[PDB]
Amino acid sequence: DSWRGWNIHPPSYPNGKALESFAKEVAEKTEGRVEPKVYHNAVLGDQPDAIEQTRSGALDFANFNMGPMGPIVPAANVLSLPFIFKSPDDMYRIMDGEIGERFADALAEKNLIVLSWFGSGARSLYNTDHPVETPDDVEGLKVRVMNNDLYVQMIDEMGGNATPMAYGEVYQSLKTGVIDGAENNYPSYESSGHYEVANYYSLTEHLILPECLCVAKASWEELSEKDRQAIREAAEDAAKEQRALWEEGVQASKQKILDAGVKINEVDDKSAFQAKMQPIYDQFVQEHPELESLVTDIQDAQS
Ligand SMILES: O=C(O)[C@H]1O[C@@H](O)[C@H](O)[C@@H](O)[C@@H]1O
Ligand SMILES: [Cl-]
Ligand SMILES: [Cl-]
Repeated sequence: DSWRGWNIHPPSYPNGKALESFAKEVAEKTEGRVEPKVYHNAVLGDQPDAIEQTRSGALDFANFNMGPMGPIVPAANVLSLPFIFKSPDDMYRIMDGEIGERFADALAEKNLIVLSWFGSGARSLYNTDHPVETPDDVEGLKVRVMNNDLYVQMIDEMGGNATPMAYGEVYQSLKTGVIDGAENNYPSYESSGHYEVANYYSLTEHLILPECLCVAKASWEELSEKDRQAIREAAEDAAKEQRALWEEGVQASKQKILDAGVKINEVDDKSAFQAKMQPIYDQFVQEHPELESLVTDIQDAQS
């Protein structure tokens, strides 16, 4: 069983190393019956297209951010509500409990089998013009977002205007002035080179998104129980590794961007940004009353 897998990041990124460890452990633990290979840098497609190829069984496994999953799996959109998690540690705690299984079940209905959860820190605004200290500083900024309408609503409510765009296109768009900014965690802001062209990083920390390590349902269904169990074990090992590497990477990436002269600032009052997101939550629970208890259960877990 040859398996092809997808990663958007470079091979040396925390997620990349963890997926290479996964591939190696799978081959060993299945005695060569399943032999995964990871293709990095999104060479097999942009994230929405890779999601579709994995759902249809054309790709066997992947590491997907739950952000672009929202338009495909309704429950996953809960994770894209701005500020729904107070910190990465709260996200890990919640996703590692019974609530995380609700999201795995929802993905399975759309042909994706979640084996473990990777972290992706906290996404913050960066731009080419000035520090963002209050929401009014976002006025006039054209900010790239991922492919989920909630992010357009998010930027618009903060005061700016948004444009959905593939991750691979962002560097050149910033360089040429087509966009003024984008938003991401420390390791992506650094790895991608965006920090070289957008020198202001303002810690809005507005999205804390899980990422899955998942397998195509069609590929999963070809396996014996023994090999399913082996691959589960390999994925749990890979997630523990990824999370440890992740924190080391946040530290290393911050040092690199500081050394390069990036201007990092805290926002005056994060609660001022959070208050402006209220209409997004209102509209969401009105549209999706069947998801309301998922939203309130996550909120209640962080009182
Ligand atoms: O902004 C993006 O598109 C990227 O953001 C990173 O944080 C996620 O790890 C990666 O999956 C996304 O493709
Ligand atoms: Cl981060
Ligand atoms: Cl993409």
